[PDB]
Amino acid sequence: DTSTLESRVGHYYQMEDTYLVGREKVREFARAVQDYHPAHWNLATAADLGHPGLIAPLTFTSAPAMACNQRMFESVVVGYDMYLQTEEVFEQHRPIVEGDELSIDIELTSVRRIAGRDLITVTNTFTDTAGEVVHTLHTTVVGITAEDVDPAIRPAVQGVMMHGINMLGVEETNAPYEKTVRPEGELRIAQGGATRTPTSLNFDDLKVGEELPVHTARLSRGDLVNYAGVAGDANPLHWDENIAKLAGQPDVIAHGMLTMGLGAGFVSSWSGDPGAITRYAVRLSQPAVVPAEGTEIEYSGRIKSLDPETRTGVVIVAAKSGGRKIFGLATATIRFS
Amino acid sequence: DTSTLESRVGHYYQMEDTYLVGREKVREFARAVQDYHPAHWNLATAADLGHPGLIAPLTFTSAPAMACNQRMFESVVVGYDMYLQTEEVFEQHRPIVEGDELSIDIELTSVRRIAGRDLITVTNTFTDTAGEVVHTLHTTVVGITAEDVDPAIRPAVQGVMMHGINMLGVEETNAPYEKTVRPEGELRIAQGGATRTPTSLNFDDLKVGEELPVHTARLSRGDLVNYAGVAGDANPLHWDENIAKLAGQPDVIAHGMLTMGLGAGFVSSWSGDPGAITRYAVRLSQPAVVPAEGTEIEYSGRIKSLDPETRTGVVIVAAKSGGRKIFGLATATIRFS
Repeated sequence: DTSTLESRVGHYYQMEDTYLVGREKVREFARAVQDYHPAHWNLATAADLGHPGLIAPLTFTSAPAMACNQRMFESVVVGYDMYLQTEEVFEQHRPIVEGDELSIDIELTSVRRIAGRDLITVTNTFTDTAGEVVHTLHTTVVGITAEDVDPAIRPAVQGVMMHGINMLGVEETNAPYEKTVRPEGELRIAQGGATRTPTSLNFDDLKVGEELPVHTARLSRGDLVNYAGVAGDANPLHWDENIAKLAGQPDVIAHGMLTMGLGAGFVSSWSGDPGAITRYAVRLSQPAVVPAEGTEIEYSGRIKSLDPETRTGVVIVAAKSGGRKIFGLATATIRFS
Repeated sequence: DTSTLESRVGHYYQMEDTYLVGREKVREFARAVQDYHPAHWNLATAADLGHPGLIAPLTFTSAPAMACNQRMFESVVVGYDMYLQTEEVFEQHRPIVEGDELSIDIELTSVRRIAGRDLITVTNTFTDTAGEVVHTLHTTVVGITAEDVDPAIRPAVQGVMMHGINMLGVEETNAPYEKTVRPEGELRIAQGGATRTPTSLNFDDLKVGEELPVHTARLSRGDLVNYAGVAGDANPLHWDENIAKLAGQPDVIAHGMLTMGLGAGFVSSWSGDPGAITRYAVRLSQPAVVPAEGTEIEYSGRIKSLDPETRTGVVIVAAKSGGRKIFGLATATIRFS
């Protein structure tokens, strides 16, 4: 019997179709998170920096993962129709490049009951054509109940939800539920991120406690609408003020993933090499409210630790907006040159 | 002297960067226009249908063209900050396929003063790696003046406009104005669309006057938001109800290009072969209003003419929504089997 969410921990499935990383999509995603690092844009500079093509922004993986995760949240995670992102971890085992063809899987890797609530973590891995895991994504959400929101939210949402169907794996996606687990393991993690020469700041120029310069990002309703289409996030909390209020927010709120992407761009603008960020972990705090006049998010940070053996460091990243703390604890692990 | 819009007719520029057509973007665009023809989705079926990969939906070209056309409408077309799409023509000289790498140019091909108004036509051509024009796009807009709209629209628009910058050709895009024309011609038009074997309906099964079955498309605010990001259209008339009203509309309105894309999918669902539509010409009428509860657009059509020599026909396409006529005269020229 697998009637309970708790009993379904370990549920695993693979997408039948690969995901081909395209050059123009890399640029489009970079644009959507206001990331202008040349490695995401310019072929000649990407080559100068040792890449075989443009590399993806760190949080790019959120877009194909959300598509893959539809069955998990619709059919597998029973008990909830609505979710709130609380935490994300991005592991960049090697930089993803234009022309990568990735096999994506989905695993319900934990369900934890905390303060009457369920914290639900879904893990995706991205495997390349050499059969190596190039990226691991951990998404944690809390389950939201009917009692958390105005009942009027459901007809409102039905009224605005997009209609476009993802025809890929649409049969397997909508099949009846039955439990499946990950086959017996030994996955091979890509080592390229650890062995490549970083194009980041020189390790020896750094000190523990060094502050990153403060960066102000501007965020508008149009940024959110653009991100919704580019990243394939259909949730109207990010563009319908009425529905956002029915959900108990004071106005439209930014995608959690978007504020994380702006944070990754903040880190790579400072460090110099998007490919050198091997881990990025963000706990969210308060949502970033985006009114019709627009808002700002201020990113800041400092070096928490340095390791001279591996010439790596950990940076704490902070984000604040409209009088609110947007990030809780957030860190980036970075390889330096 | 080129101070006047009229004197600038013939203005021409090329994008420095090619545009690489990606497999997943083809799928994403198809999804955005609710087009589920297998040639846009399934690799094995696309092969069965004689294609070397997925082919693009007919109106796919609108997305890269809009990016290219930024300089034309911002810096070249002087006198107007705001435009209304009135007419489009798509010429599919051969079907665009995943992996195509296209060189795009931009030409101000006519400015016509009609009833105190300027009808402004901008033509794009898409040239492949064999130096052949595979697609020609003609976009006609009418110039909209400050007096056509509530003055409050400008601060409102400023408040919501997206920030993400297209770094490609950003220097040439923002350079001072100076007139340039198309070099001395002889362009080579791709003949593949004319010589390939169509996978459409058999010509001999058709009759002049035959009605296409009526199709109801559903359109929601979320469809429009998704299209805005997927197609890179930053205009808030398609997702901000306040700004739409300041623009004199009764509510949010659908992208003209989106209603045209739904029309192309309607035609190819009937004809059987998206690649067989060699020309698609649409004059718009009234905008499709999209309220918070959603709406419908009804597509209909009939065979206008048949040519047994080339085994082609012309179909008239009609579209109506919320009590309004959405299309004026609209036709598709189709090769039959």
